[PDB]
Amino acid sequence: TRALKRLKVVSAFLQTSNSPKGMVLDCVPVIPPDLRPMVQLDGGRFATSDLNDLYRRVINRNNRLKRLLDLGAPEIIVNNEKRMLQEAVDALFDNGRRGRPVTGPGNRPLKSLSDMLKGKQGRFRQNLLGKRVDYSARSVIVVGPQLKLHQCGLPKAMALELFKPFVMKRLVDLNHAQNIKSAKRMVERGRTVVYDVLEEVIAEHPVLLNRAPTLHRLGIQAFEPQLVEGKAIQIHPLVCTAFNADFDGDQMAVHLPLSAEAQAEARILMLSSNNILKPADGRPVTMPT
Amino acid sequence: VSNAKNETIPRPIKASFREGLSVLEYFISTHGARKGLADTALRTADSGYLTRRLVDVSQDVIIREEDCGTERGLKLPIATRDADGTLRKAEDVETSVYARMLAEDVVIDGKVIAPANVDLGDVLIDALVAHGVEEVKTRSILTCESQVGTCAMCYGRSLATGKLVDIGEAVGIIAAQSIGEPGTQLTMRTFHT
Amino acid sequence: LGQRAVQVHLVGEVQKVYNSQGVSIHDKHIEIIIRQMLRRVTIIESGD
Amino acid sequence: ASTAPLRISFAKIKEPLEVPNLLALQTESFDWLLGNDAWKARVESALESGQDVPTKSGLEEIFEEISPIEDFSGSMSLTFRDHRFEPPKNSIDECKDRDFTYAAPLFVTAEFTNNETGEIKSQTVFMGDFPLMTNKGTFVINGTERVVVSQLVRSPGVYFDSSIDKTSDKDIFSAKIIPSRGAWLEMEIDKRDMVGVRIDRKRKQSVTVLLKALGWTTEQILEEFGEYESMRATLEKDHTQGQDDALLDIYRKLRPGEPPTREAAQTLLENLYFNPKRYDLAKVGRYKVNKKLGADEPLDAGVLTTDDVIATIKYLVKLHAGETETVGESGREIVVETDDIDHFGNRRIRNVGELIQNQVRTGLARMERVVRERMTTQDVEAITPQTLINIRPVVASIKEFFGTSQLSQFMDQNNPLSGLTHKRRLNALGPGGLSRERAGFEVRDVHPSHYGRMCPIETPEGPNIGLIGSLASYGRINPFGFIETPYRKVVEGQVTDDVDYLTADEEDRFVIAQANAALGDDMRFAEARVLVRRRGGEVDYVPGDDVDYMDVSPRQMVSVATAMIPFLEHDDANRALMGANMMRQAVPLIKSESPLVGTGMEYRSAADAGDVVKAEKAGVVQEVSADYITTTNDDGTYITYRLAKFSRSNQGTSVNQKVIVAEGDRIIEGQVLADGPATENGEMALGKNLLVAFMPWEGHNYEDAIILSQRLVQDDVLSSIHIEEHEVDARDTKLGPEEITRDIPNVSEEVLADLDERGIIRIGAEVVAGDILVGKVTPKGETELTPEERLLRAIFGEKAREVRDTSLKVPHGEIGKVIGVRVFDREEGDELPPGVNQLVRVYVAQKRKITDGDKLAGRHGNKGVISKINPIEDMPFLEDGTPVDIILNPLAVPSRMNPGQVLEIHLGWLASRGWDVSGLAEEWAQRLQVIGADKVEPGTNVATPVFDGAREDELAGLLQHTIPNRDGERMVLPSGKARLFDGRSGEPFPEPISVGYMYILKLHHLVDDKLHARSTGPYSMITQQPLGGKAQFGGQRFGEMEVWALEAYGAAYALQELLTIKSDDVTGRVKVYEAIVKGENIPEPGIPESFKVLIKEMQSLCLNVEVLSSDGMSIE
Amino acid sequence: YTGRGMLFLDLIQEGNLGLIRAVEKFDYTKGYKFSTYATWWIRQAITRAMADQARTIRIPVHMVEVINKLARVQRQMLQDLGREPTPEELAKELDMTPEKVIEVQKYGREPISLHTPLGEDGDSEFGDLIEDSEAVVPADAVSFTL
Amino acid sequence: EGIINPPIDELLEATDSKYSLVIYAAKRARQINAYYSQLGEGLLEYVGPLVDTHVHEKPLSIALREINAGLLTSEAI
Amino acid sequence: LSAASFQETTRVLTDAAINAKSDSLIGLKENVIIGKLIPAGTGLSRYRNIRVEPTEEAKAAM
Amino acid sequence: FDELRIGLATADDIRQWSHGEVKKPETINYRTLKPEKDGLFCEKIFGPTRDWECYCGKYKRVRFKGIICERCGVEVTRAKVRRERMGHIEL
Ligand SMILES: [Mg+2]
Ligand SMILES: [Zn+2]
Ligand SMILES: [Zn+2]
Repeated sequence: TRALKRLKVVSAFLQTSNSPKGMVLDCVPVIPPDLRPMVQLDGGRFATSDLNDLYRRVINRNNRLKRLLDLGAPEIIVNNEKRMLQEAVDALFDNGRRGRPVTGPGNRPLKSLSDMLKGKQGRFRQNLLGKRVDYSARSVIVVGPQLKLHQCGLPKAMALELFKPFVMKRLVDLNHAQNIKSAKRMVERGRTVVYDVLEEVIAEHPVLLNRAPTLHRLGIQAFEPQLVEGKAIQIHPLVCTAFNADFDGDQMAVHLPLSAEAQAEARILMLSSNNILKPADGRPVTMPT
Repeated sequence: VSNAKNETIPRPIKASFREGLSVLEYFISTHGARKGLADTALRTADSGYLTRRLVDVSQDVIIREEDCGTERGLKLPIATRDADGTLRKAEDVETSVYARMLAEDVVIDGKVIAPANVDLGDVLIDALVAHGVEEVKTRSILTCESQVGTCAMCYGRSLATGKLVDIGEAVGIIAAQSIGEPGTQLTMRTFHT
Repeated sequence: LGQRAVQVHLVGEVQKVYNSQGVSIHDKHIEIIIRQMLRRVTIIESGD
Repeated sequence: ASTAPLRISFAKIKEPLEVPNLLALQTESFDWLLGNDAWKARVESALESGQDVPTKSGLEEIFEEISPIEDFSGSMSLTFRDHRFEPPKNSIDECKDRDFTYAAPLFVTAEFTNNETGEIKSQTVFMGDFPLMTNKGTFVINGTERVVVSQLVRSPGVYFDSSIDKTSDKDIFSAKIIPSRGAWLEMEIDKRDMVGVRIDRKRKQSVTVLLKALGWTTEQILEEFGEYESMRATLEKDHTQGQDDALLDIYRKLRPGEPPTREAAQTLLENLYFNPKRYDLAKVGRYKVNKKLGADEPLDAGVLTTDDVIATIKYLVKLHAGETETVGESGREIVVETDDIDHFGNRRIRNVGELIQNQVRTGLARMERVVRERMTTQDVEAITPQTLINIRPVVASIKEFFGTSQLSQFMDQNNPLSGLTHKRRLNALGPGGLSRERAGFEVRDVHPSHYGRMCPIETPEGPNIGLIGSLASYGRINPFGFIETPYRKVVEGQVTDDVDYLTADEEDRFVIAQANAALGDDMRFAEARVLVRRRGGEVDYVPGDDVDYMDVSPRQMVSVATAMIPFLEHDDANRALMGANMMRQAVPLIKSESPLVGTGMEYRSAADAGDVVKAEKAGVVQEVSADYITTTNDDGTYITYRLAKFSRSNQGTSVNQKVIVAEGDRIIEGQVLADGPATENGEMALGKNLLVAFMPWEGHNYEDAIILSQRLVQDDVLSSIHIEEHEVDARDTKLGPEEITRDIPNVSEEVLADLDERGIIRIGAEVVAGDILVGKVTPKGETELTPEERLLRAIFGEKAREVRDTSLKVPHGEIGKVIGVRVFDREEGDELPPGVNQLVRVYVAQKRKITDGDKLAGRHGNKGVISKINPIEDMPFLEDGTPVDIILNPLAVPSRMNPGQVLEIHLGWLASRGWDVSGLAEEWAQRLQVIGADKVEPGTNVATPVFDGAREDELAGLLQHTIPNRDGERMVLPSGKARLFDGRSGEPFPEPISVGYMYILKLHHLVDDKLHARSTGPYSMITQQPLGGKAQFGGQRFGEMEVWALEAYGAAYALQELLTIKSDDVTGRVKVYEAIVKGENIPEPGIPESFKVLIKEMQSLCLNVEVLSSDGMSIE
Repeated sequence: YTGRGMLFLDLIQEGNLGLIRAVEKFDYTKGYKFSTYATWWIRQAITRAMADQARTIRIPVHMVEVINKLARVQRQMLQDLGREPTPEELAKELDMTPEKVIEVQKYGREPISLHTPLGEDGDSEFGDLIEDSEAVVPADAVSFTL
Repeated sequence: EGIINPPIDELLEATDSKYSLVIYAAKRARQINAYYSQLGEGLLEYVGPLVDTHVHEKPLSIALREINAGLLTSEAI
Repeated sequence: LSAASFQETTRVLTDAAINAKSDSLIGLKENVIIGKLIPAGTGLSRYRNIRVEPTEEAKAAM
Repeated sequence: FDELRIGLATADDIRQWSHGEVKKPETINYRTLKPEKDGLFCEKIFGPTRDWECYCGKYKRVRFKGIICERCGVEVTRAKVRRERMGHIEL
C-alpha cells in the first residue's frame, strides 16, 4: 500500500512533460496592485489589504539576506535569515499551516493568498457562484386576496427605482422631458408626470419574486406586476406555501428580467400559473388550507 | 414531557393550558420547548448542507435523448398482501410505480392489457389490478444505457407537468431539491432513550 | 447480493424515513442519486 | 400611599418580600469598584447586622495585589497606598451633546522608600480620567450611552468528570484543575488501568513521577495510598525512583532541548505552580478548592499548595474506588461526587465591577514592567514618583476596554423596558468565555439550578438561543460572583416572616417548598402533603414537617419582561418567549395609554428604570411648565427638574417627557413628577387597547395578517415620532478647504430656496428625498476637459469654478421637518478632530402613521403585518353601532397554543364595561369578596399577577354580570361572544363572534425602513459586483441556492444575464444601459470580472492556469 | 523594542548587522571592554531599521525622530499638568510652530487592514463596504454620447 | 389584458416542446424590435409585425400573438 | 473547476497541478463560473440554434 | 474558451508573466501619496495610476498613447491595466 500511494504521485510526473522542480520556487510572483488596494479612506485614514504586509515581509527578509551574503557572515546568522525567509513565504501562500500564524496587529490572523480561495466566504462560493445584482429590490409582503394567480402588487416607489432606464426612455419619446439628463432629474424629484408614464411601461413585463431560503425550484416565481400604493409587496394567498411565506414579517426580493430571451423565460417557464403541481410527487401545491 | 437529554419525568403535567399550569409544571415544560427551538435551527443547517452536497453529485444528469435503445427495466410489485380470494393493491403504489413507462408488455390471459412504452396512470393501474397481475416491469433510470446523461423514456414522465419529460431538462437538480426540501420537516428522534 | 439488490435496499431504506413523517417523494428522485453512486468501479489485479 | 395610581389586584396570597431595587445589579457592583461611601456604609451595616461583605474595595485591592516593586538589589519600593476621586468635569447632559466621555480624575499616593539612602519621599500622582457610571447605570462615553453586561464564566477550581470508555466497557474518571491565570493540570485515572497526569497536556506521564518530583518519598507515599491499588500498581510499574531523578525527567518532558540543571529544574516547578505570580488563583478559585476538598480554613489568598494537589489525587482514587463519602484529609468529612459545570454553583458572573478590574489590572501590569526597566538605567536621587511611572498603558487599556469589546455594548433605547432588560442581561459570550462555535447543546439547555436565578422563558430566538439570558426578578449577587435568591425560613412546620438568601449550592442541600402551597390561618401548613423540590431537580412530594425553606413569591422564576405578560400560565413556553421578546421592541406613541388589563409589575418596572422623573424630596410644586418644573421643600430649598423634550434616542425615537402634576399638589419622596416615553401615570404603557373581534374576514387576515379600522390612522391612535440625525464635516485637504456655503455651482434657483444665509437649511423647512440640507463644495479637482466640454464653457459663458458639489443631501426614501441644527467651528473655542474646520449636524423629525406592512403585535406572541386598513363604515359593527377597531384570525389561535390572548380579551371587555356583584353570595365571588373586586366602574384597570392570576371560574362568572352600557342591554353574551352586523353587505353575521379589548403594541419593524430598490449604484473595488446593504444603495444577493432554482427551471438565458449583464462585467453594464434608453436590443454578455480575478489569484500561487482554445491559445 | 510593528526575530537579525559593523571598528588600543562599544552599534542598527521598516507608508528617518520626540514630551506634559495639553502649548516646548505640530500629527497614523471583521457579524468584512470611484457610471457615459 | 392572454396550451402544441417555444418567441421578438429601430434605412431583410399592434406594446407580446395564429414558422438547423 | 468549487479547495488544486488536468468546460457548475450558457434547457445546442422566418403567405398579405 | 488547463508554474514561466521586478518594500510616499520607484505599487512595472498620465508629468495628454516615456519609463495606457499586469520577486 505504501508503494501504491507513492506510485500515484510519481507516475503523474513521468507521463506529464512538466518536471518535478516546480516544488522549489525561485521567484515569487506578486498580485497586481488593484487586487490589493491601498485605498484612501474618508477622514484622512487609510485602508490596506493584508497581502501588502505579507509581501512586505518577504521583500524585507530577502533584501537582508543579500546584505548578509555579501559581507562575510557566519553560518549561524545566515541560516537564521534563510529560515526566516522560508517562513515568510509560507505565511504568504497559506497562513497557519505551520505553527502560529503571523497575527500582525495581534487582534486577528492576517489574510493569505489561499484564504481568499477557501471556505464559504472564499472567491468560489461568494463571488463566482452567487453574486449581488443590479435591477433588484426588497420589501415586506402582505396578503392580497383580490389578485389573480398571475399577479402581484408592486409598490410605486419600488417599481420606479427598478424601471428607471425604461421610464427615462419613454419620457423623452413622449416629449415630457427634453433630454436624458432632464429626464433623470424629473424621476429623481418624483414629479407628477412620471407616474402616468410609469404605468404605461411596466405592463406585460414580468418580475421574479423570491424568498430567502429558496429550498426548491418553486422558490422563484415570475408574476405580472401591478402598481399599488403603500410600501409592501402584495402577494397572492394561494402561492404562499410554495414560497413557505407567512405574513408575520417576511421580506421578499424582487428581480427584473431585462433582455428579450430572459423575459420570455419568465412568461413561459417561470410563471406562477404554469406551476400548479409540486415536482416532487405531482401533488397540488397552490390550494393551501 | 421530555426532560433534558431525552428523559421523561415521572410526574407529568396534570393540567391543561385552558386550566392553567402550575409553577413547577411550567418550569419542566420549558426543558422541551427551548430544546425544540435550538434543534430546529440545527436541522435547517444540516438539511442545507445535505442539499448542497447532493446537487454536486447529482448534476451532469440531463435528459439528452428521446428514447434509449435498451430493454432492461425494474420489476415492481403493483399489488401485495392479498388476502385469500381477493387482490389488495400495494400501499405505496403512487410514489413507486405511477408515472413510469413499461419496459415490456404484460400478458395474463394471453392478451396485452397495457402495451409497452405507455406511461402508467390511474386508468392503466386500475386495468392491471382488475385483471389480477401481481407485478410489472417498468423501465427506469437505473438501467438506462445512454452515453451522455439519461434518456427521456427511462426517466418516464415528469410530475410538475404531467407529460413526458422534455429534452434538456435538468432532472439532477430537481431530484436533489426534492430530497432536501422536507429535511427541515422531518425532525424525528426517539421519544426516550 | 448484487448491484440490483443494493439499489432496492437504498431506495427502500431512505423512503421509510420520509414515509414515517408523511412527505411523499416519488422513487425516480431517489433513483437518480443512487445511479450516481454506483457509476465507478474498483479495479483489482490490474495486470493487463 | 399615593405613589401609584389605584389598580385592583386579583392576587390571593400576600407577598412578604417586596421587589428589590431593580437596577441594583449594575450599581452595586460598580460601587464596590470605587469603594465609595455608599458601599462602605452597607459594609458597616452588614457587619453590625452580621452579614458578610468584603471590607476591602475593588480599586485599592489591585494596588494591594501589586506588591511594592523590588529590583534585583531589592533596594527600592513603590507603595500605592490610597486612591481618591474628584467631581466630574462635565455635566451628564453636556457630555451627550458635545461628545465628551463622562469621567472623573483618579489620584493615587505613590511612596518611594530607599533603604540605602534611608529617605522617604511621598508624592501624589495622577493616573488618568476614569469613566464613571451615572445614577441609572450607563457609561456615557464619547456622547453615546454604553452599558456593560454581566458575563457567565466557569469558576476556577477542581472539577471531576466520570465517563465511560466503549472499548474498556468500564467507567473512567478524570480530574482537572483550571486556574485563573496559570497553566492547567489534569489527572486521568485508569485510561488503561493506570493513573496519569497531564502537565499542560505536554505529554502523558504518571502520578508517581509527579509526587516524586515533590519532596514526598516512596516510603511516606505508600502509607497514605496503600489502600488503593491503582497507585500501588502505578508505583511498582513506575521504574524511575528518587527525588533528584524524577525532577530532571519531567524537565526534559516539559521543556525539551536543554540539558538538565539541578537548580533550574527545581525553580521551574516552583515557577509553574507554586510561584505567586505565574499561578495567581483567584479569590473565588481558592475559596472553591477549599469547599471541594474540604480543608477547613487554609490560607485565604494565594496559590495552590502541595497539600491541595495530593488531596486532589486522594479525591480521584476515592471517587474511582466506589466509596461516595469519605473523611477529608486534615479536614472535615465531605461527599465525593462528580460536579457538573453547567450547574449554577459552578457558573460565576463577572459583573461590571469585576470586568473593568481585570482590564485595569492588565493596564497596571504593563505599568509595573516599565518601572523595572527604567530603574536599571537610572541613578539614585534623581528619582521622584512623578516622573518614573508612565500612566499611558493604564488609560489606553481602560479606553480600549469600552471600544472593540463584546461586553461594552451600545444601549438600546427603543422604550424603557429595552433599557431595563439590557442592564440585567447575562451574556455567556465574550472574551475569555463561551463562544458561538464552541457552543454545545448542554450550555443552551435549561437547568434545575437556574430556578430563581435566570428566567428560562425569555432569551433571543436567534442563533444565540439560550446563550443570553435575563436575570431573575429577585436574584442577588454573591460577592464571589454566584447568584443568590431569597427563601422564607421554616421551622417546626411554621413558616416564619424571615428571609434567607441561598446560593446555588446551599439550596441543593435542603428541601424547598412552593409558594403556591396552601397555608393555614395560623402559620402552620394547612395540608400535610406539600410539593417540594430536592437535589438533582426532583419534583417528588414529601409530606409533613420536613421542609425548611419555601419560595417567597410564585413569580420568582420569571424576569422583568416575562412578568409583564398577563395569563402567562395559559400560554405555551415557546410563544411566551416571543411575547416577552417583542415587548422590547414596542415604539413609544404620541399619547401613551395604560393597559386596561395587565399584571401589577408594570408600574414598578417603570419607576426603577430611569425614564420617568421622580422626586427626591417631599415638597410642594411651585411652577409647572412644559420645559421645567419647580418644587419647594419644607426647609425652603428649590430644585428645578429640566425635562427632556424631543431628543433622539440611540434607535431614533423620541424620549419626550410630559408633566403630570398640577400647580399646587403636595409631593412625597419617590412620587412621579414627569411622565416618560411609553409611560402613563408612572405605569408602563407600551401600546394601546383596541376592540378586537375573532373571525376570518374575506381573506384579508389570512395567515397572521391584521385588519385595522381607518379610525386608528385618523384619530392618531398608533403613530410615532422618529428623529434622524445626519452630519457632515468640512475637512482640510491637500488642494484646499471645503466651504460650507450657499453659492453651490450649477444649481437652479428654486432648489436652494430654503437654505439660510451661510448655507444651512432653515429650522422648520420641510424636506423631501434629494433636497440639500447643508451646502458644501469640494475645494478642487484636476479636470482634463474633453473638446466638447471646452466648447461648452465658451458657449454658455460659464466658469468651471474649480469646484464640485459634495453637499449633504437627504437620504433616499426619507421625509421630515427639520427641528434643530448644531454647528462646531475650529476657529471657535469648540474642540474638533484634526483636519475638520467645521462640523454641522441636522435633526430631521417625522411623524409616521400606521400603514400596511407595519408590524403589529400583542403580548402573548401573536404578531402580524397590517394587510388592509378598511374605512370605518366597512368595519363589522356591534348592535350599538360601535365598529371593531381590529380583526384577528381564529385559525392561528388553536395551533399556536396561546389561549392566553382569548382569556385577556374576555377580561378586557369586563374592564371596559364594569360589573356588579352585590349580595349575590356566589362561590366564585367569595374569594373575590375579601379582595374587593366586586363593584367595578367602567374603564378602571385590573391586575392579574403572572402566576396568581384570576382563575377561569371568575372570568366565566364575571362575564355573566357585566353592566349594561346604555339603554339597558349587554352587548356581549355570557359565553363572551357578541352579535356582529356586517358593515359591507349589511346583513347580520349568522352566529356570534368573540369580542373584547386587547392590548396591542406597535413594533419597530416598520415598512418605511425595510423598502429598498436599486437600478444601478455603487460597485465594489476588488471585485466589480455591487456592494450590499441598504445604506449604500445595494443590490439583492442572488446566492448559490437561487441559481439551483433557475437551473431546475431550465431558464439559461435569465441565469446568464443575472451573473454577467446585471453585475460583474464592466464592459457589459454600460452597454446594456445605453441599449435600454436607446431602445436597441440588449447585447451579448462577456466574461465576468470575478473569473478574471480568480485567474490572477491562482497565478499568484505559482499555478499557470491557461485558458485555451481548441487551436492553441484562447480569445478573451 | 518588541511589539512595535516589527517581529521579535526580525529585530535580532537587524541588530545582528550592527554587531558585525562594531567588530570592524573595535580595537584594544582603547582601554575599554568590547561590550560597552558594541551596545552603541546594536542600538543604532535596531532603531534605524525600526524607523525604516515598521510602517506601511514609509516615513523618513528624520521625521520619525521628530514624532517620537514630541510624543515623549507630550507624555511628560500630561503627567505634569494633569490635563491633555493643547497643541499650541505643545508647540512651544518643541520650539516649532503649531502648524508643524498639526502636520506631524497627521503623518503619525497607521492604516487599518481592509480584511477585517466589522464585529456585528463574523462573515462581513470591511473591504466590502467601500465603493470605488474609477468605475464608469452608466448614466453619465451615455449622456456624453448624447 | 394579461400575460396569459395567448393561452399556453395552444402555443405548446404548435412547438411540441416548452424550451423550444421560449427561444422561438424570443428570436422573433428580437427581429421585430430591430425592424422598429431602422429609423429610415429601410433594410429589406427585416419584417415588421404581421398582426395589428396597439398604440404601445411590447415586441415579445406581438411575437406570441403571431404564434397563436400560426402564420410564423420555425425550423431547427 | 467544479471539484474546486466543492468542499476541498486545496487538495483538488494541488493534485490538479501535479496531474496537469485540462478542464473541458462541459457541465453546469463550471459554466456558471465562466458566464457561458448552461447545457440545460434553453442552453442546449438544439434549442438555441433554431431560426425563425415567416411564411410565404404571411409575406404575401403584407 | 475550450479548456482550462492547469499545472505547475516553473521559474521561467513566472519571469515570463512579469513586467518587471519589485526591489523595495516601498508603497507610497507619505506626503505626496504617489507610488515609489521599483517597490510595491510602482507604475513602471504595474501601470499608470491615472489614465494616460505618466509618473513624472510628461505626456499627460491622450494623443501619444502606446509609448514609453523616457524619463520614468512608465508606459502610457489606461489605468485599468493595473488590474492585469503583475510583477515578480527574485529570491
Ligand atoms: Mg414568517
Ligand atoms: Zn434510456
Ligand atoms: Zn514620465
